[PDB]
Amino acid sequence: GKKRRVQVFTGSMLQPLYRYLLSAKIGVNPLDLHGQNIAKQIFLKCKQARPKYLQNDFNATLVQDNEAPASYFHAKFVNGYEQKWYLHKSTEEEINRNLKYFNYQIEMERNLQGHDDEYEDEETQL
Amino acid sequence: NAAVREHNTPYNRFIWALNQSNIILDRKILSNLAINEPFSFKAVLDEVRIQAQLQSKPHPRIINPIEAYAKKLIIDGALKPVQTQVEEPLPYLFGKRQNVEEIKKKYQAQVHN
Amino acid sequence: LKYYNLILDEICRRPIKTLQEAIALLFVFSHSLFPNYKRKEIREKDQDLKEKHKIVDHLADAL
Amino acid sequence: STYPKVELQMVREIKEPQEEIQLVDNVNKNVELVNYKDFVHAFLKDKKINEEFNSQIVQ
Amino acid sequence: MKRNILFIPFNISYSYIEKNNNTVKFLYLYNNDYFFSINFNEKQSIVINEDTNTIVVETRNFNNKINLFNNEFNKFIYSWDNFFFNKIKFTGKGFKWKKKETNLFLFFNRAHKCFFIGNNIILKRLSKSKVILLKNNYNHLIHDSILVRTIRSNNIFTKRGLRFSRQIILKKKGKT
Amino acid sequence: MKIKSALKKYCQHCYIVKRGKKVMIKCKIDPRHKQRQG
Amino acid sequence: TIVGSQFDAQTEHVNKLALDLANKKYRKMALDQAVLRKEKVVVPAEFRTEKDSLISLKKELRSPVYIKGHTGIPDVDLIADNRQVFSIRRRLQFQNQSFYFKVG
Amino acid sequence: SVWKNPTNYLPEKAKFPSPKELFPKDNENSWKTLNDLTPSLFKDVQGFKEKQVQRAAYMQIAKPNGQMYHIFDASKMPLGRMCQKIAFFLQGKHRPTFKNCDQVTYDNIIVVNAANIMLTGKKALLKTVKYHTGFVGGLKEKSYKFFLTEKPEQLVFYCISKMLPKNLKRRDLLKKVEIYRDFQHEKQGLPNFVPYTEKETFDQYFNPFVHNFEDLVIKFQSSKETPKELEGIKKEIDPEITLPFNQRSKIFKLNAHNRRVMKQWKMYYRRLRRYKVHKIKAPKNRDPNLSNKSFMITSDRQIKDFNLHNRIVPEEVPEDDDEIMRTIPR
RNA sequence: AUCAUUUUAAAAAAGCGUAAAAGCUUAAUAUUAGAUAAAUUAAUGUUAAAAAUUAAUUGAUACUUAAAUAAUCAUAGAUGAA
Ligand SMILES: [Mg+2]
Ligand SMILES: [Zn+2]
Repeated sequence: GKKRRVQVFTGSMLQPLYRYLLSAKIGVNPLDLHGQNIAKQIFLKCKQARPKYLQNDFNATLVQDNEAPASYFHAKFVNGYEQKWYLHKSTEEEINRNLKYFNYQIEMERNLQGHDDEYEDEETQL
Repeated sequence: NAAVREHNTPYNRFIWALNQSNIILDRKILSNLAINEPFSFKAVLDEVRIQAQLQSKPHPRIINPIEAYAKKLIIDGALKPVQTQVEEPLPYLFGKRQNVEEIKKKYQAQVHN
Repeated sequence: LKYYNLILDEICRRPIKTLQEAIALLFVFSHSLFPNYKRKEIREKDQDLKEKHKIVDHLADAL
Repeated sequence: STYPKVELQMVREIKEPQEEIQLVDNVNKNVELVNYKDFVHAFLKDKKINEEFNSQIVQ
Repeated sequence: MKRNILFIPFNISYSYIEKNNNTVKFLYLYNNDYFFSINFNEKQSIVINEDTNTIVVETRNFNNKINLFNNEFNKFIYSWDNFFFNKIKFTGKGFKWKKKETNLFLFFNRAHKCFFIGNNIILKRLSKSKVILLKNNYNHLIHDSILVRTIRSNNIFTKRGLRFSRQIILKKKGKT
Repeated sequence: MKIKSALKKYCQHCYIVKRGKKVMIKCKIDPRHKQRQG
Repeated sequence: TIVGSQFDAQTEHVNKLALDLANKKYRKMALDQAVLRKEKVVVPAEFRTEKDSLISLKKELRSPVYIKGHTGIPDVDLIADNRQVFSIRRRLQFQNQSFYFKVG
Repeated sequence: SVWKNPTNYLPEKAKFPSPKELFPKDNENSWKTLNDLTPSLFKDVQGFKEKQVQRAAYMQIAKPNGQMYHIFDASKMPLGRMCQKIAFFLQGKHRPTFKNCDQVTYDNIIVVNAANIMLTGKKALLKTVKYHTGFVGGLKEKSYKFFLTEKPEQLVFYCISKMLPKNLKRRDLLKKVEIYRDFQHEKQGLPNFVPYTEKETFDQYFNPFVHNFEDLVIKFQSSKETPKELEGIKKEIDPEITLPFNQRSKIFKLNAHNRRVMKQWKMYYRRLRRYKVHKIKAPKNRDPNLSNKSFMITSDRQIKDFNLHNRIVPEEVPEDDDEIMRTIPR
């Protein structure tokens, strides 16, 4: 047909979720039924996803811990932050806004240090 | 059509009964009555309502004006100068923790019950 | 289906104290089952059986 | 004695709808359901085929 | 149904209250400094998680304004003991600025003066081609950040001029 | 912009927006696709 | 296909059911194209009147009906619902099948 | 031995640095001007409907003379309906001793609160008043927006003159009409409408401090830290809030019934956009000295007119090169 | 020409794209969570079964055939709303 000539760039507004992570540790009870599968999917998005938008030292794992109270998603960020989120009651959507509540701040911490943690504009167009 | 609305019927339903009714009277006299002989007008108006089994009623956006005073809708004397416009009462509750005990007393005490 | 349960829910309330009664329920409940084709396509597993043993557990003593 | 007289402004009464919600018991909470279709019967059932439409479509 | 989600930060701690009559339901947020309450109709049902500090809402009333109710509620709480942030850049030859105590001096090929003066903001320079703004309200920020943008913006032919650090940029060929 | 009584969508990205009695089309790719109804 | 090839080789013998079944339908149809099924169909309906005009019916979503008769027989014209009519098409057998109309 | 939900498992939750910890020696008002909060959403969202208040609109008074008085408050009925009955009472059409050939009229009119006027709909903004002034061109249109703010009193006096019969008796009638902007009239021996200044406090719905603590109950609480500002209330914690809507007993379930209701609620909110009050927004000042926002001193004349030599930094002062910090405290 | 295989599914492709290549998206599809599937009519009296039931409607959702109703816009002239 016709050739586009206006190039709309959307690389700088790209904000993936697992990008400021250094590690991860899935925890599973075989007695959960809602807290197992939620952690199944996260472990894929940590490895099935793309490595550009992750750190270089990102290592995700999975362990079956019968001793735990509930299946968990432990995580560790760059600048020191560390948390755990049990999964017998939650959703995959309630988790992501927590990750934004960290990832939105680490920018406010690292930009002040001078670090450009942003992407080129030419990475993804519309 | 204006002397009869003091008695809370309109013209149309008045004469509608007048022809139903036994009475022969003209629109001429009923004018002269309501001006010059008003008591007999209300007399004539009553049986006409009754022989037709009609039932008057006032318009429902009327008040017995004494009731209007009692509800503070209205005052006979002069008015006062209006106060400064109070800030709009918010739909949400907000403040600082350091003043809660001071704020509790105002809301508790005044409207405790 | 909704009203067979009302019947059997009632029979689970009225105990039987003779023997001709229990015979008079098996011979009737036999022919008068609720077929599976009238039931829905999606349903609790083997729910036709659970309709039975409410009776058969209610009869097993007397017979 | 009718002309001390007072009348009022106008009150708008808009009505929320009258049909109300139907809440329902949770019965299939901890239950797993399965289908009981027989694809054998479903295949054999000879249903209408729009042959007249299937002819024009050919060209 | 869309089941909207209410985030709560970690610094905040909350409670939930009802009558014996059960005809009233309301909720109470409380911090070291502030405190804030808001109710829920009889037609709004609610779910809570301490695991995430998130609250879930259904609405039998089917009011579409709630999607705005969220963003106000969410940002009004994160507006307590946290900033919002933004970053500005430029790329060009005869361009510069100078910074003196939240008073930014702009020289982008214009005959007139171009002072920027910040009432109740924070502005801290990280390099010649970069500056961050910080403020607790997001809506004043953009009005504060965009005035800088309107002096020069990105040419659609070359990415020369100012821009935000996260934005949709346009480009068009020229002089092949 | 160009005033088309009969509006029309050229690319899939075109979409409609209504500001009061006002109607128009806009595109995120080709800003020449946009229109108005008058 | 839906199972890996390595498992299908173990179960290659199973597919006789596939082909042994298609014997049954396609032969059954091929010989049952000729015969009318023995199943009675009925259509409740109402008489015609000069009152019920077309557009009156057509907001009520009824439909007129017309019958042409044969030697010595009178014609008959009736009223019925639309969804009856399309359901009468929706059989295989519509080109010839005998349909009844119960007025009373 | 099977899945039982735990009771006391929650870990610590990481505390972030505060702006004081991170940016001392800087303007406190940054982290104290909180985000805007539109009230008008709430009263629509969380279901506050003001009680229907039904104040007085007009009034008829007689005297031992023949003279009658007709009084109106233009903030309570619309403009037209106020203006129809004026022309019906100013003549004597309710007076059965009405001859239209009368050189004398014992009917007097008063109006009050002409500043605030009721106009149903989007009419205060769009409708206009036109006239021509003898000269070519001419044809001056004017908006209600001009009258309703600056001189709203021609308008009430202009619409009356259009309903009255076009004749020579008009001026004698319009000589007997009086209008006021305030809530008073200056006549004495007559009454005055009481204004309605109150505004409903909806405080009983979203505030425990209004209710007595023994009527209330706590169903849920986050921390073991209990506020001292909340003391005396029971704690009957539900096992039911934290359950999502599937794990409950009653589930709201989309269905032909509720979806039928959904569409009724949808029309309700479209059927209410029509019954909405529009307002003349006032003119505006843009004094940079008043606003809490940033601004520009593009030119020099913006300095003198506003005396902004202060906030401008002098030129005889050093600058700031780079303000990076590596370590972020905790 | 429209075959065939591997796949849980994937068109000798319904389209954009290239000097030709590369690259992008739909159809078809999976994991996880949320989530629609509800109401009925007519038949052989009772004996087959580690087992299997026909013809047919209305309705919720998506795809699809499409039409109708209601409002809005669809430029206006020449002494001045006209
Ligand atoms: Mg191929
Ligand atoms: Zn377009």
